[PDB]
Amino acid sequence: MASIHRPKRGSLAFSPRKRAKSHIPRFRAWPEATGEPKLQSFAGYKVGMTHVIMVDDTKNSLTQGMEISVPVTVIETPAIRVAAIRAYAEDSTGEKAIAEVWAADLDPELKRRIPIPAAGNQAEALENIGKLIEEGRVSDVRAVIYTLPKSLTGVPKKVPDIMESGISARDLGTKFEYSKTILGTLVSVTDVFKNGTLVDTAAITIGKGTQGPVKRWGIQLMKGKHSRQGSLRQVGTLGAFNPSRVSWRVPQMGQMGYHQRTEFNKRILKIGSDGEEVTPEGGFINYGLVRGDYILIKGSVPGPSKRLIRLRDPIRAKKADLGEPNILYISRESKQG
Amino acid sequence: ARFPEAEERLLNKKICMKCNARNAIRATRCRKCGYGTLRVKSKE
Amino acid sequence: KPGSMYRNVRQRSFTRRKYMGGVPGSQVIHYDMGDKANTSFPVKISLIVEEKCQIRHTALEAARITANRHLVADTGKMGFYMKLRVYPHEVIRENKSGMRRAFGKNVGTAARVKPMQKIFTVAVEKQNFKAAKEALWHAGQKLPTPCRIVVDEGAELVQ
Amino acid sequence: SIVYAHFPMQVKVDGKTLIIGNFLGEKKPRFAKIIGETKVKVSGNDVTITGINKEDVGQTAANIEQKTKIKRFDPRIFQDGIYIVQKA
Amino acid sequence: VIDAKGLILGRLASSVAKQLLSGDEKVYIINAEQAIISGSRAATLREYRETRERGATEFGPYFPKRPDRILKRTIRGMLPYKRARGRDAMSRLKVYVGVPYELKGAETVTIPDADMRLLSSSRYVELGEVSQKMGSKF
Amino acid sequence: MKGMRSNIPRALNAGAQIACVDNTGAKVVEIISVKKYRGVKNRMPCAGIGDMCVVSVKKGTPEMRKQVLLAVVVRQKQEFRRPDGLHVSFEDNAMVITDEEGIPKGTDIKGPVAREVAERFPKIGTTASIIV
RNA sequence: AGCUUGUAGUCCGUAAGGGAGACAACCCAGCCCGUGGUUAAGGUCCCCAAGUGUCGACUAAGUGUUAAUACUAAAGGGCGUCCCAAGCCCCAGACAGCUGGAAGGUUAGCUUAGAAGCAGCUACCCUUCAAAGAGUGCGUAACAGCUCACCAGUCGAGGUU
RNA sequence: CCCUAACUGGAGUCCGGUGAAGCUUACAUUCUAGUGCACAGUCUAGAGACCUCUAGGGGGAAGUGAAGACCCCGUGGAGC
RNA sequence: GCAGCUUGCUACCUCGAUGUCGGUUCUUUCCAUCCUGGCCGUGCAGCAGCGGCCAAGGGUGAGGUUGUUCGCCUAUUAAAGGAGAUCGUGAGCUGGGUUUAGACCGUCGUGAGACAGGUCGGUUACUAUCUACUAGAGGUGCCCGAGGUCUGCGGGUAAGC
RNA sequence: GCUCAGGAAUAAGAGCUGAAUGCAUCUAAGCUCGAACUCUGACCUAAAAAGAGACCUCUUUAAGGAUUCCGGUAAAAGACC
Ligand SMILES: [Mg+2]
Ligand SMILES: [Mg+2]
Ligand SMILES: [Mg+2]
Ligand SMILES: [Mg+2]
Ligand SMILES: [Zn+2]
Repeated sequence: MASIHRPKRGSLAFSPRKRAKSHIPRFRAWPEATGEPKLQSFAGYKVGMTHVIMVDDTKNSLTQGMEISVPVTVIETPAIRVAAIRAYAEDSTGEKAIAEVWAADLDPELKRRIPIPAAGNQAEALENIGKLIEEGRVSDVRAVIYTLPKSLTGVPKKVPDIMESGISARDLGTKFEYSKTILGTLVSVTDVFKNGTLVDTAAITIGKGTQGPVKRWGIQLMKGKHSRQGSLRQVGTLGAFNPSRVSWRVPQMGQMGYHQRTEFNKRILKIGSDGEEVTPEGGFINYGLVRGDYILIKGSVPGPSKRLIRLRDPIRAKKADLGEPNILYISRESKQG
Repeated sequence: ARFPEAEERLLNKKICMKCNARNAIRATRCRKCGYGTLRVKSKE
Repeated sequence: KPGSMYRNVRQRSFTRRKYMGGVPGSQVIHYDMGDKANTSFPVKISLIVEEKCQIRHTALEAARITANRHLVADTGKMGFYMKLRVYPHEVIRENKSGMRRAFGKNVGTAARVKPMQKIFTVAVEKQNFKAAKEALWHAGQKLPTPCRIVVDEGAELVQ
Repeated sequence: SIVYAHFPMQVKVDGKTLIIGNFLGEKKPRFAKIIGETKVKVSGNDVTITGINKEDVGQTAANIEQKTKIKRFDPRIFQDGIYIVQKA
Repeated sequence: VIDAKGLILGRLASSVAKQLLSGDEKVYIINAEQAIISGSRAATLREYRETRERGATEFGPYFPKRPDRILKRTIRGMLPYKRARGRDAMSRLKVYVGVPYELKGAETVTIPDADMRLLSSSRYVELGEVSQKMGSKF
Repeated sequence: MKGMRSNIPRALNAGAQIACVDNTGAKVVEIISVKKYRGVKNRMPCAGIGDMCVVSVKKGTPEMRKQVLLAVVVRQKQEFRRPDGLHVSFEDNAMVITDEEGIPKGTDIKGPVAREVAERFPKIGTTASIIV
């Protein structure tokens, strides 16, 4: 039979397609440290989109030296608190948590997520970790941070979000010293990312609920005379005669949306401090207006408004150091009508 | 350009007449299939 | 038809000319080669068979042609005396309905053999023995059975 | 020994590698590894390779010869690179 | 405990399987990553690659990658693991990569049969090499 | 070919009839195929501004009629955006009979043509009079 | 052709039980019930009862680990490896190398200028010395040397068909 | 049709009331190869499998409906 | 000699029914390689060819006639490869052809009728019991009681060509 | 709007060292390179991994969980925030 070849419908690199087990994106891989100690991640909340007019400066690009319009996503980033230090041990069966020390001072609203740890061992526990590193058992150190969404207004929740980050250094002793220095303090977004650099974004995407094969995998409808015979948006065949089973690679209906996704090489265009420079007339739709400091990201970002966005320094970047963008105009038109 | 060393180490070898594998000079047997007859790499 | 269609000996012989009909002729023209009038070759080697089978006449003709060419090219026109031995007396029939009255009709002729039975024989001098072996080895390549070469007379001379 | 027709070659020892620059109109220079302590010296159109390990020097020479082979033309008309005039 | 330092794989597995089935205390195989598998390099690699990529995703054979998992699977085949006797036997076997901390300094014994000294030639590979060729970090 | 600063949707579709706007001697043409387009299953070939495509003459002088030729699109009714942010559109599609390189057989072009074909094919730019 | 049609014996049909992975007709066995004992076919690393059994060799391919069998690949080749026999040269000295020699004449007959040992008749081109050639090849209009065949000094034990 | 998208009303999804029929030797959470009247969920050897429930389209149960309408046979019929 | 992808041969299964040809949709397997990756030879200057070896990751399209498979033709294209899955796929679709009952043309027959020749017309049934798969939940098992943050035995991928 | 490599081990193949067979030889041991293939690295999922996990905190007539109530970044019912 003279068959006409067609690429497979949809991608099997994301299966099974089920609801994310949490509302907070989790990072599986941390980059390699190539500089002084610092955190490798940050968190914020998505607001909406605008566009800016910036003098093009991408090297070797066609549109170099002339004005362009770019879509940007505005992200609110109130300062985070470093609440704990965690130590990991390496063996045959991979890393294993072996110690944690919490900060003495914490926010009273953290009681909504977990009961507040009490100030027991602080100096003795830290020196315990130091002795462990001194006897060459500890391999790496990670920091535990949370957000403080009570300062914002467009986000209804008042309970913090807890997650683990990574410190970037060239030695375990340096990581431990830096973690001791920064433990139990507030870290601003400027201390993590420099303006003009690239980042990686993770977030839970918008949920569409249960969807059929056509909208879930993008299969073809029924064409022509077949479009009015009873099956229009159903799949053609569920399999062959043999094997006598339906393969897992056949398109079917189920959950669509609310998965975890990652975007690569998004550029940071502006680190702001005052919210009046991005707020349109009438505020953003369904959000309100910006009150704290923010950040502008070139392009789009996964997830809807009022969703938590995690950021980490690039893991597969190609291009060399880019530079500070030259923003000329930031659109503050009404998003409404 | 015909030079002594280049021709010495480039086109001074025998060729199997069945699988086209190149062999040494003082040989009578393809090292990979054992065919009896070997010709010589074509000159100019 | 293919060679293996008529090569096994499973059924009785079928050779009486006066009962069957319409047997096609043969291609092999002469059964003696080279210097027939000479009788003073001290070495007499021959090609023998290792298994019972049937040889078509076309295979015998091809083997004879190739041996003739090799021997004449190397030994010389007067330096040998080749002689084929087995003549094709059998008859081959090919059905041509289905199995309804499946009895066949004559299509060719074949020569049955027996294990260790001589087929060819070449006589040469002492200086052309290797050429004789070289010639007899190609002839057995066209033949439908495994074949070995035996030096019958003058074994002490060559060996 | 070195041979070339039109494009002069810059054989330069640097670190544990031998860099071949401008080979048949080449912008990306090729790299040949040096095995062991096999000290090599470049002098005009010839290369001498010293050492105390026989397999080591042999493999170093083999790498240098194999890196500089032009693999899309005819050996009759193109004959360039480094060739061994005498084994170890 | 049994030290798998330089022992034939099938010989070791057969002895351990039989003396598990006889009924006793549990057994421990340590250093189960330099056990020997006699045979040429290419043939061993080819057979293990074909064993690895053979199943169907929902219900096909899931051949393990880790070295101690491979040794356990090899012993699992010389044993009626579907019956009650076999399941009880499988409950008393523990193969470790390297040396676990609790079995540190423990008294060892060996199977005198399965010895690489009892091999004619030098045509063999070690189990960790096949484990790393199959893509396992151990 | 050389990249364009702007982004052009592929509006016209294989089977479309365009009104050629030069003085070569043809009025209407029929897009047969598009140069440098692979495609996928069931998808008709499509062409946009600055795309060289083979056509057929449907209305014109008897000598030119029934001839397979090459031509490019100079205008299209489907909108496309400038580099600095703006959308441009026309009232009607148009095409000019040319050669493989880009020399138009006609020495006179009627009406405006998009500036992007003027940059991609300089000859069309020079032969035109008004560019928008 | 696990096709069709004969014939002798024995079977399945109508035949348990034991062994072959399962197996109508293949091997042991033709069978009333209960208990003890020894064997047949077949097996004895584990699954699985009983040998990680003994003696002498072979295979390096996971080849093989498959009585019969409707279930198991051929011609041809192998300076792969293990054996037998037959010839030939041989420590006063065989083979592979180290060496040079291959000098007398010739530049062989050759019309093209030239196929001058290597297009095309011939013959050992030396009376003579290991060698000396009508002679393969890098070279080669022709050659030419470099030198093929072919012997000679040289090592120092088996070599070769 | 390229190439599909949004929307409207009736069903469906969820809740209350009412309330049937048709396949059914038994068991049954399966998948691969072999074997077997040569097209096995049940035999042989492996591989997998914690149980219950809801929604969904129909891969398989050589799915169900039915003593084949095609071919042959019957010293069976009818019409012409 | 291999394959069983064309046509034959046989009559082992199915006549108290295993729903035919082609196309459409969707998934997968083989390599005996059309393009993409790597090599070898050439009577390979370069460009481009010719022949062979490894390699099945990705790609292999749009249209005119015809029911067609097959095949011819057109303009592109890196190329527009061939086969298997009950000649994959009718409890998914279609009904163009073949295969009922009606009628016409030609040829046979004395005639009823026939064609293995052509042409026009001609109903596509079912509420899913079991299993498989796609997603969503409730339990029980491990466990001091609860919460949080992680590791990673394993599974998937083309995520790029 | 984004959509990479780099590395390890290899196939055909190209070499080094090297004897049986004094020499020579890519192979008989041994070694070095070598593909859109394989593995690793990115990415999605994953303590119901029966070897059924690690660490920390809060508290054992409490911590904490559910139902009622006002809602939506979620939603066929459940679940989730
Ligand atoms: Mg009987
Ligand atoms: Mg029986
Ligand atoms: Mg009768
Ligand atoms: Mg069906
Ligand atoms: Zn060869």
